[PDB]
Amino acid sequence: VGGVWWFFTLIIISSYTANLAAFLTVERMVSPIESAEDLSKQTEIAYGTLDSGSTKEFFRRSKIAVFDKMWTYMRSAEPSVFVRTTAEGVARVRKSKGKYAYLLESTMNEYIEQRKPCDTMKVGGNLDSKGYGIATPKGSSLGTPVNLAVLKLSEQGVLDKLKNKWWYDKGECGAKDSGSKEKTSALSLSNVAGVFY
Amino acid sequence: PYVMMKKNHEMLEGNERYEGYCVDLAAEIAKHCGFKYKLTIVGDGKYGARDADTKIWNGMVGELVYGKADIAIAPLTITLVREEVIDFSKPFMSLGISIMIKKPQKSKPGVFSFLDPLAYEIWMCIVFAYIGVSVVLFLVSRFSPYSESTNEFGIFNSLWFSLGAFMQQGCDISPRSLSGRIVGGVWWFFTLIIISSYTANLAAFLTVERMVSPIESAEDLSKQTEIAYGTLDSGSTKEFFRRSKIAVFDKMWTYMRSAEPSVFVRTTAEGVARVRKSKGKYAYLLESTMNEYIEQRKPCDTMKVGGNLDSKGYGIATPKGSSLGTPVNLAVLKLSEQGVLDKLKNKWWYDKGECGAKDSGSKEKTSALSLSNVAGVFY
Amino acid sequence: LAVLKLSEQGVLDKLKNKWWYDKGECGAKDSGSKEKTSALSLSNVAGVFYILVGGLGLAMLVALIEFCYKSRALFDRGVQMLLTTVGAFA
Amino acid sequence: IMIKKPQKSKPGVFSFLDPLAYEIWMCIVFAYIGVSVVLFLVSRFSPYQSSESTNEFGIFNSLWFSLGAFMQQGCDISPRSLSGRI
Amino acid sequence: AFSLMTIAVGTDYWLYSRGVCKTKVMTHSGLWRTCCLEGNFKGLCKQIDHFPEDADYEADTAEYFLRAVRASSIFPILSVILLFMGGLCIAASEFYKTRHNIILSAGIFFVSAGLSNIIGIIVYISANAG
Amino acid sequence: LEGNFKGLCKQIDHFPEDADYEADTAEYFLRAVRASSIFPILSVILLFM
Ligand SMILES: NS(=O)(=O)c1cc2c(cc1Cl)N[C@H]([C@H]1C[C@H]3C=C[C@@H]1C3)NS2(=O)=O
Repeated sequence: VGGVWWFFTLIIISSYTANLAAFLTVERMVSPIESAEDLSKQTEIAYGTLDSGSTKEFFRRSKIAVFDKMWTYMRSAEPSVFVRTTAEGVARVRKSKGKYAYLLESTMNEYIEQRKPCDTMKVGGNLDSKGYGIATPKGSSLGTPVNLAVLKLSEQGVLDKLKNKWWYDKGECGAKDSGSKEKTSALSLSNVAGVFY
Repeated sequence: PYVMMKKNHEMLEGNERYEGYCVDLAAEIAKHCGFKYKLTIVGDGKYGARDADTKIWNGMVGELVYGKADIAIAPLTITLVREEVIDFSKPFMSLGISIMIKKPQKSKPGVFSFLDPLAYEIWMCIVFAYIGVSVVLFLVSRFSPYSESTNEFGIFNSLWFSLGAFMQQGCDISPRSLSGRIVGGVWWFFTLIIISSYTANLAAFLTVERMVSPIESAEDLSKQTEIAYGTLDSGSTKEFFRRSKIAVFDKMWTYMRSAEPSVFVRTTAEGVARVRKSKGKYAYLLESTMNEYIEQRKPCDTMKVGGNLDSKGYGIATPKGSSLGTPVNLAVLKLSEQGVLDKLKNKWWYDKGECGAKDSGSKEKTSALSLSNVAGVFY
Repeated sequence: LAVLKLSEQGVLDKLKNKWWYDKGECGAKDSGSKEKTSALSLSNVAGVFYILVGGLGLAMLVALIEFCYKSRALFDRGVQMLLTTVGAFA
Repeated sequence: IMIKKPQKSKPGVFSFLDPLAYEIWMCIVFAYIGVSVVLFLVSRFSPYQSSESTNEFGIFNSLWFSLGAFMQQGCDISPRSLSGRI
Repeated sequence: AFSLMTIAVGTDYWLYSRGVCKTKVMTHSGLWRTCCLEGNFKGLCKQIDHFPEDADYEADTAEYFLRAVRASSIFPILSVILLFMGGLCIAASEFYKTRHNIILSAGIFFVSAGLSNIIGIIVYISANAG
Repeated sequence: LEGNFKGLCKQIDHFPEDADYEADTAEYFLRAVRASSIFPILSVILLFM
């Protein structure tokens, strides 16, 4: 019995030693806590949408069962999810220490993330689909000539390159510049204070 | 999965015979517009195109050019030469060029995977040294008379002492003679190296399995060529990399030109199994919704990585100047604001699946050692 | 004048590195840049077994010469005191 | 210069001691000999007959205490005096 | 033990590995006569050799020691001899009955038969690096 | 310190009045023990008693 219990502790404590090296050597970014479906499954994390927006109008006119739960919970947060301005919706995520998310348009979701204070991320795909369109008057003789040039812009890859300049190179620090930064420290006193406790 | 044959192709006629993604849309577009519709596949088997040698049109666009068809509800990509002779609505789905590869070989380790960082042919010599040492530690401490009763090292004690040294807790009875401690020293330095190399090589497994990074982008695909990547031979994708301005795609089209084997395949379905016969050593590049079809189908093994490398669309086509142009375009947008198309989408990509979507997700829940990774020690 | 026009535009260099490196049918970074693990092989730690088996031959031979020593059978304060004089001066 | 592609290695018989340099191993032995002699010199002080034979650290035992501490398997003997335990 | 020792030396299926029968395939690997089975010529054999790739023998200062010990085996062979001599000392219990050294003399060979047998397993495997 | 307004002391609000912090139950328990330093106060009690 003492022989079998020894080889037990030879493996268990060494497996503790080897993996605790691996957490400190390769300290990756934490995996996405919230995906598209899973944030509905977090009530311990919050989520919100605009006060007066057609994106708010989407969830009230949705019959989709996961989206039904989203409209069901957004009535049940005190204070409300309904921030009247997007700059408050930008700032509410920042000061919440990660408990609050804000569901808004993917263009504004990108451009805030590519600015100072470098302090958010954009995870998951889009919930619905929409598009921005060049608006011409009905019967205006540019309108059928115009959208042929838009197809001409996209087929050369220009409309990529116009946006890829404007959101990347006119942006900054981002989240893509963070991955290579590996620094390991001495263990601080807070890290194994629980052993002392 | 757009329009396919129903197995009840004998008992029914035409509209009732063919089903799928576009057919549900076809009854729905004709519902919000109110026109009698009639389904007919073109027998030429051609996407709409034009040739320079004949100056003739063909296929679904061609019959719209040549007056035969009346509307085109089909997976028809919106390009410039098709805009030239017929129309489109707003595009009813968005898609792009994606990358297909089989899922990595994620299996659970065996119950004997705690024994893994030392090879199996070492553990026989570890036991044979343990048998080899403990008998010698018996002999040296007991073959000499000079009385012989004072020692405590029997054959069973010398195992129990040596088994204590290897497990590093150590037993009570220590060797006291001169040559009896020479054997006791070396087995201590034996188990100092072997156990510490076990602790280090176990750290070699858990770290490198955290170091390996899969493909999440074109840049992570560009920076490794030990896994090959190629495209279909004659399609939208192959010409797409030719005229590419961007330096990210520019290196790939040079690389896909500068590979000695055939990175070009003949068809889509052959490109599916060719990744399955490469086993994490080849990636295939095709349209994303077609790629999202395959990674929902048996054997649930392929997967789409990264995002859309471009953005194209499928659109309903009317003849240019026909009377259906605005009311179809009024109906396609009406389905999007109602959100019907999402139900029309998520139906046929999942009910034809049988595979579980979003099964992988993240790897944070397996950050520590699970039970089954070391459950064999409990066994 | 065209040669200068080529090398300024990197046309020579893209012609070169394609035709030397990319058309090369192996890689210095295709095969060297892979990371794989190995369990320890017996050839990796064969030395610790050699000292051990070598130790047990030395553990027995010391025991056997002491066996004929104590069967077939140093304390004098002066003459090793001379050996203390010899060694410490040495 | 065209040399052959380097054959990678075979790890040597004496390559278990490879992470620590040729300097540091003899400095361990020179620390091994140093600490083991000194505790013998300490334990053969403090008599208060068997007063100088009180504690059981012979010169061969003081090697065996300093060897067992290095291999992490502890032995039966343990210092009793204050300057012995330091 | 000595019977299975002499069987193990003069037998030829120490390993089943992928290797050639002959320079112009699954091997029936032996220590002296490394044979091959299930081939085109099923049943013919080959003697062991220490140099498949031809280079300097003395180069790594243990590569000289490792190669020569394996093919010219003595550690599985001194396993045989010392186990053979000790077994005759088992018969020597009756010749000079109660000498009170003889049974001690036999077991020294048997323990040394174990020490020779284990190192010969090691140099077998360590030379089979590939 | 190291400014010409040295010698001006302030009652520290350890958890501040207006800050970007929302403390967890492992830390709001901690920072209350940090702010109301009961354990140095318990040192004052247990030496004197
Ligand atoms: N989810 S999806 O890809 O089937 C999908 C795709 C698309 C939808 C709606 C859905 Cl549900 N509507 C948009 C429409 C909204 C406006 C912008 C483009 C058209 C007009 N087209 S789309 O971007 O091609």
